[PDB]
Amino acid sequence: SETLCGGELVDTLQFVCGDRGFYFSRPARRSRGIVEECCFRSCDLALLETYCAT
Amino acid sequence: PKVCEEEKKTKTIDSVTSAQMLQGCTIFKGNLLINIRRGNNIASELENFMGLIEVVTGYVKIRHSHALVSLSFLKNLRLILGEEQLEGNYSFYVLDNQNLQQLWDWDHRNLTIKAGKMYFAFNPKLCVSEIYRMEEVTGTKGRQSKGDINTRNNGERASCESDVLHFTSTTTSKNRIIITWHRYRPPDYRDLISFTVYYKEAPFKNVTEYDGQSWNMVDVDLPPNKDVEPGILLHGLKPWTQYAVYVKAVTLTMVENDHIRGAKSEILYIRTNAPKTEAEKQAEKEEAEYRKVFENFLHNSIFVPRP
Amino acid sequence: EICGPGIDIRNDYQQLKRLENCTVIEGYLHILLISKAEDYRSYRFPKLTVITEYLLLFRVAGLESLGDLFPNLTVIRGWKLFYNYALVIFEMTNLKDIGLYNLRNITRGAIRIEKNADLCYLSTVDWSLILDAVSNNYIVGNKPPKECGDLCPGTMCEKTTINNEYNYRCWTTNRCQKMCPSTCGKRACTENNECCHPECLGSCSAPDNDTACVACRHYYYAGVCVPACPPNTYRFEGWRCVDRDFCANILSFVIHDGECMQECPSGFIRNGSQSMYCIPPKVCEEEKKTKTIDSVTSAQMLQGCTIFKGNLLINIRRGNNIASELENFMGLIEVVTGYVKIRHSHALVSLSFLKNLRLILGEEQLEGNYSFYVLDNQNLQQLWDWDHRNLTIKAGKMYFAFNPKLCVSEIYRMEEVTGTKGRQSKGDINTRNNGERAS
Ligand SMILES: *[C@@H]1O[C@H](CO)[C@@H](O)[C@H](O)[C@H]1NC(C)=O
Ligand SMILES: *[C@@H]1O[C@H](CO)[C@@H](O)[C@H](O)[C@H]1NC(C)=O
Ligand SMILES: *[C@@H]1O[C@H](CO)[C@@H](O)[C@H](O)[C@H]1NC(C)=O
Ligand SMILES: *[C@@H]1O[C@H](CO)[C@@H](O)[C@H](O)[C@H]1NC(C)=O
Repeated sequence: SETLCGGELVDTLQFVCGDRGFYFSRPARRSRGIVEECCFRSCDLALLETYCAT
Repeated sequence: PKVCEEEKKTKTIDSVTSAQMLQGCTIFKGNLLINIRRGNNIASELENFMGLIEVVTGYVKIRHSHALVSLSFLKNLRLILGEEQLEGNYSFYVLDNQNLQQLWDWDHRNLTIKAGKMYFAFNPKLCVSEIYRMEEVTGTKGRQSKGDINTRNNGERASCESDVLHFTSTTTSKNRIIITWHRYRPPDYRDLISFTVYYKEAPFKNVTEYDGQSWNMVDVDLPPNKDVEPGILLHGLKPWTQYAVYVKAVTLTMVENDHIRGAKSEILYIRTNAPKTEAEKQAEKEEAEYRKVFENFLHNSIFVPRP
Repeated sequence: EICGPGIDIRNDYQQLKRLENCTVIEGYLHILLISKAEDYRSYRFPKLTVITEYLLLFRVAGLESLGDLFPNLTVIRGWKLFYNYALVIFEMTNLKDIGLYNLRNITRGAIRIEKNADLCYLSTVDWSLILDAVSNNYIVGNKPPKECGDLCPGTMCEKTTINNEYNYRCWTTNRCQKMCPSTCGKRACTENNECCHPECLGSCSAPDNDTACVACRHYYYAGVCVPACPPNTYRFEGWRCVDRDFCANILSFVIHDGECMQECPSGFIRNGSQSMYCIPPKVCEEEKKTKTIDSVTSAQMLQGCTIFKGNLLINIRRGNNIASELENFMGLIEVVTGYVKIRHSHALVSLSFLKNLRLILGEEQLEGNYSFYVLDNQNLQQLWDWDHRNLTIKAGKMYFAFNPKLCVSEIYRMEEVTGTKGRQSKGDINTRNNGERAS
């Protein structure tokens, strides 16, 4: 992998999370958006797994 | 042989009809001050009225001449003497040309700038690869500083980086051609708005993209069967004629202008066997940017990392 | 039945059971990333009637119309917006018709509806009855129009004209869009066209009665809609007045100027634990090092700031009235440190909305030491009413290029207002790229 931004990003997040699904709880404070990791700088499938619920 | 000496030293040139005095001549025993702010068709006619000028016994100055994308209308010019020269000893000078894309075609146009140096400023599309090759080719490499050929304002706008679009397949026909190129995508595919393909008749393999503006432009997008290779059919062809064809990717511009390279093919020369609107030009660029930024904001907002 | 805080629903349709009791959502609603397409109209919610912030839907698979799920959704107030939008419907892979057949006003903000590859019946809605500033609505990427196949009652729905398209208007194949007769003037109306109370929104249970309003035009209190907040009570966010003791009892607020605020404005201080009053420099700062301003939501983070001790990037592509709204969120900023940068901000004709700005401290310059830097902006015909400003850039230097409408006299006039005199080069403030298309 290198960088992902559009439909590719949500599709590979769904693929890696699968049925466990996504985490959410509104902050409030933030580090940086998922795009500033996986699109602009460098993506990692070890990080995409951390937006999943588990 | 025919000389072009004139009662003015500085033959300013504001129009095609101002060059008339030069029509059919070679050696201009003076200096020039080109100031062609606006016009059209001019290159096809200056190449008649002054496309034989071969030697200039002085400086050349080129100022505010936004009307022309290239100097290649000086088809024949082999030599600048600089026997008369500007303050700061500039004997070639190119200033504030809002749209100057290239100088002469350094693949076969030789030249020399004998007795002086040169200055470039504010020409925003004339990127340095076109002019360092002039320092190399026109006998002037060591004569001037890189404040004279400044890095910052000159060439800022132009996309002078060049990923290459390899032609994956080609198909001649009795009256048609079909060509294909690989699945090029920038680092973030939404930057790619479409491809544009340029084609023209080119009986001799010396042609360049910056002909007078002469090319015919056609557009095609990345296919919806995203696995398949891009490609196009062109029907505007004729028997046995040879065409140049080349493809240029049309891409967004952003703060990533330093990184949205765009792409260009090499020119491929192929012989047959024996419209847009200028508003949607920009409006779909806006539409794709104003979509892309919202989709980024949406992904930044929706996702938050687990414990 | 007032649910809260704002609800986010994701992963599986089983989360939607958390709406069973909601008549009002005092917050946003998200319904997104339901990949599974697992179920259908076992889930339906008669109760849901008002959403005080935006509604967001995204990538909800298997939903075929939104009016199976949310009938009776008479009003979306939009008290906070997503980007500029009180409703968003994005890449809804199967959404056929927008539904919402009983929706009758959207108070704040636009709507964005796009990439919904199968969505139709976006033509047949007369948004001018439901929304104003409809110039902002962005409905571009949906199903192409010839494929849309939009037909409905009569084609018994009233004809209407917008953009000279005089035609029937409707939400779905089954049911019309219907709107009040001008007998009501501004006011709402029932089914069978009985005119509603003046302090009523969307619809009413019965004509002209305090208890009959299903949603309210200003503020709801004690089961009745009212025009204004009663004495000894205080506005909570958006849409209701509340007891002071309630205002003290919510926990993860202060009464100021009659509002139960989350925090007391700049120049005022909370006198201890107080909540019944607050008495006469919100130095707000980093999350990212900079802040970038694409949208009105980007500015909302500043609404209480007045010193912004972080770098600022302005980036505003397009919006029809945000040239004013940003006077609220940003106009109170008096000092910016770091740098100010402004690029591609083609929506701006001026900076005048930064009405209180006074210093650009130059704390964290751009590459090349630029503390103020203005590039590529189309329009931006004028910076400021210079004749009475002060704006000194304490350190670092100005830069200006590609401002096609900015006359350089306005930039050279900055050095009489600003400093930046012996601190520049003519590579920075060039006479060439500025104002060449000016008038
Ligand atoms: C290319 O070669 C032909 C024949 O020598 C000549 O007429 C033409 O001017 C040359 N250059 C271009 C740009 O066509
Ligand atoms: C709805 O209200 C009833 C009665 O208070 C309660 O038992 C039930 O759990 C509530 N459900 C939700 C989803 O709030
Ligand atoms: C929606 O309600 C507000 C407040 O009652 C009103 O100002 C607005 O005009 C209504 N809708 C339209 C389309 O005007
Ligand atoms: C510009 O900024 C750098 C640090 O960013 C500083 O060290 C330098 O003194 C400044 N002045 C220059 C480069 O002329």
